Amino acid sequence: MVLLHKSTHIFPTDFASVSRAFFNRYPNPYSPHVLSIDTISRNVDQEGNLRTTRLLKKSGKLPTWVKPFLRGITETWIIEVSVVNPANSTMKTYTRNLDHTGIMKVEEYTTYQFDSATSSTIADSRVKFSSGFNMGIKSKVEDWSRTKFDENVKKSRMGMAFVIQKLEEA
Amino acid sequence: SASFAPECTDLKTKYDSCFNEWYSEKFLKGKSVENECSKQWYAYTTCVNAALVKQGIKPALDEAREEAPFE
Repeated sequence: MVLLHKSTHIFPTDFASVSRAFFNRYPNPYSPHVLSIDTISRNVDQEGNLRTTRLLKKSGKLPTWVKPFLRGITETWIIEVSVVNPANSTMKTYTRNLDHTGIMKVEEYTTYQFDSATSSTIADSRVKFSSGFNMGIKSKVEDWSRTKFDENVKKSRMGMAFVIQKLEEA
Repeated sequence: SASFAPECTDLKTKYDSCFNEWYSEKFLKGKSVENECSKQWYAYTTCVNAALVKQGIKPALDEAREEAPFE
């Protein structure tokens, strides 16, 4: 079983503000379940780009019906990979859960892109929910996925909004 | 902002601070590519990897680190 969702947001801000905010996303009031975040590797590659790999721990609560079948999981590790191209004002981000992969795998691609004409930063997101080990009828899995996608669209966009405002407020 | 291993948190902050200044003033202005934050990074990353060795998540991470999703 596979589900894909696409969203798009326009930050009316410059690439520097938006990217610096991405790296400084946490903590923020829209992401209380995020317990930690650590930078695993970071370096400049041969084309001038900044490659970052970060590691997040996030708490969660499964929906109740699933609970007997599972398997007592609260927390999840998430890997975050990113490339910053300063000559194009382009940032590419990819996240995914590191664990509970066999149950449910949730990948996200977000592209931040500065559009000089509109003086704004376009962020396009694609989120991929993959699940073999179906366990339960998909519709609840599909609904669970719709609910989580919609919740993280608002959470990430409000969280980024917030962080950008407060970083400029200095 | 906390590290998964609390005893690393303070080494993280000082790394982050430094990088925050390097990123905004040097990197995006196209001035610098140099890792001006050498020792903050080294201290931090040392602490964090020592913390990681005791962690079950670490082989998943080591395998994940060798994927290049923007392929």
